[PDB]
Amino acid sequence: MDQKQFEKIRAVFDRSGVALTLVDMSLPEQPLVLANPPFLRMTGYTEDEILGFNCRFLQRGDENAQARADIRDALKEGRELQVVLRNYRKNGEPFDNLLFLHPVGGRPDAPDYFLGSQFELGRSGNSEEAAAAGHAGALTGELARIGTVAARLEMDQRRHLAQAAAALVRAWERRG
Amino acid sequence: MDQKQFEKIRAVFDRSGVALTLVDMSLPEQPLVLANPPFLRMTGYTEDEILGFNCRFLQRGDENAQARADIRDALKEGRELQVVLRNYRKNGEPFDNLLFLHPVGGRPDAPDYFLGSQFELGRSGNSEEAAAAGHAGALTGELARIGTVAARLEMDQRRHLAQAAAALVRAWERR
Ligand SMILES: Cc1cc2nc3c(=O)[nH]c(=O)nc-3n(C[C@H](O)[C@H](O)[C@H](O)COP(=O)(O)O)c2cc1C
Ligand SMILES: Cc1cc2nc3c(=O)[nH]c(=O)nc-3n(C[C@H](O)[C@H](O)[C@H](O)COP(=O)(O)O)c2cc1C
Ligand SMILES: [Ca+2]
Repeated sequence: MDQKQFEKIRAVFDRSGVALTLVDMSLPEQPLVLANPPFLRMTGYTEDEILGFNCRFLQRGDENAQARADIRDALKEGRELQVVLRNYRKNGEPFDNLLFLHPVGGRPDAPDYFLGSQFELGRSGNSEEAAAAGHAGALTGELARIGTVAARLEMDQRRHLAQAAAALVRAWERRG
Repeated sequence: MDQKQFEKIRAVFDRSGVALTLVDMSLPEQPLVLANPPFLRMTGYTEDEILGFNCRFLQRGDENAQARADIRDALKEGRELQVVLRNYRKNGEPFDNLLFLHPVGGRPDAPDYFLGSQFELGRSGNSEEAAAAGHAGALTGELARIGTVAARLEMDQRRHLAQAAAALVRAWERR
C-alpha cells in the first residue's frame, strides 16, 4: 500500500490499451483495487460496482472448477498463471477469457498485489493464437513499465508469455 | 513536426523494450534520426555510427529485392508494411529481421517520419510465431503511446499486426 507504488501502477493502468486489474493480497478476501477502462469495457461494469470487491463476480454457477482450483493455488504460492475462464458480462452475455495472473510487490514469499489481465477469446477470427500472443506482448510491456519485469528480462518474459498464451489458446480451440 | 512532439517520441523510444527506429521522410536520402538501445544492441552499432545514414547499411548486395520494392512503395504511399529482411550486424553476423514500418506525423500519404521496429528471427526457440506476434503486441502499445494508432483502433491493430507477423514467420520458416 506504499503510496508511490500504488499511483505508479494506477497511471500505467489508466493509459494502457489492455484490460488490467489489481487485487489486494493483504486480505484473504482479495478485493479488487484497480480496474482500467479496457477491463470495464469487456465486462460491462462500472469502476464502482467492482472496486473493493473480489473478481469472481464475472463467473456464474460453477463451470471453471479446475481453473478456480489452479488460480487459488497460484495466488497462495505467489506464482504466475495463465488460464482460460468462462465468464459473463454484466448484461449476461457469455465470453471466454484468457486470464494472465502476475504477482506484484512485496517479496516472493508474499507479493502485495496480484495483477490480472484478460484477453477476450472468440473475437479474432482465424487468428486467436496470434492475437493472444499479441496481448501477452502488450501485457509484458506494461509489466516492465510497472517495474515487475526487469528491463534486461522483458524480451525473455515476452517470449515466454506469448508462447504460453498461444499454447493455451490451441488447447481451448481443440477442446470444442 | 514540432520539437515538443519529437521529444515525446524520443522518450518513448528511449524506454521501449522493443527495437525502434525513426527515419526522416523530408529528404529523399531518408536518414535515420532515432535509434533506440534495443536496436543498437541487435545491430552492434552506436548512435554516432548510424544516425544520418539510410537504414539499408544493414543490407548487402542486391539482397531482399522483392522486400525492398515493397518497402519503397509503402514509403512512397505512406502505408504500413511488414516484411522480412536479411541483415548483418556491425561485425558481419547475418540475421533475419521481421521489420514493421509505420508512418508517423505529417499528413496521410506524406508522413513526416517513418517508424521501424525490428524483430530478430531465429532467437525464440520453438515459439517463433508467438514471439513475433508478441513483438507486434508490444510494438502496438508503443504506437498507441506516440499517438499514431487511434485509441479505438488499438485492439484491432494489435490483432492485425500479430496476425501479419505470424504469417510472415510461417512463410520465412518455409524457406
Ligand atoms: C488479479 C486478479 C484478476 C482476476 N480476474 C478474474 C477475471 O477476470 N475473471 C474471473 O472469472 N476470475 C478472475 N480472478 C479470479 C477470482 O477473483 C478468484 O480469485 C478465483 O476465481 C478463485 O476462485 P475462488 O476463490 O472463488 O474459489 C482474478 C483474480 C485475480 C487475483
Ligand atoms: C523506419 C525505417 C526502418 C528501416 N529499418 C530497416 C532495417 O532494420 N533493416 C533493413 O534492411 N532495412 C530497413 N529499412 C529499409 C531501408 O531503409 C530501405 O527503405 C529499404 O532497403 C528499401 O529501399 P532501397 O531498395 O532503396 O534500399 C528501414 C526503413 C525505414 C523507413
Ligand atoms: Ca516506451
